[PDB]
Amino acid sequence: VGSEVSDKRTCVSLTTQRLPVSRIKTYTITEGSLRAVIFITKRGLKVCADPQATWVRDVVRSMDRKSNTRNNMIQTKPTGTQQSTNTAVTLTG
Repeated sequence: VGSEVSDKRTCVSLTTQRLPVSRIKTYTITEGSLRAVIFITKRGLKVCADPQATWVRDVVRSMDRKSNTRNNMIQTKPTGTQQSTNTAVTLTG
């Protein structure tokens, strides 16, 4: 139950899995050697896709709208550590 890691970078391959935008959350397109479109799903699963795909470009257009303001609508704020009080309870014996 799992795949190979340490080798990959961001995803596995380029596309090969026409994911429904409805399931996709946000995306990230690169311009560097990568020059690939990254698709992030609500499941936190991010994949890569070729921007040469028309369907992709079409979804990319919507993706922006799908996550136009949403991006802001979501601002996961992580935490460091927490505090607590001391305890004291002994068991008979």
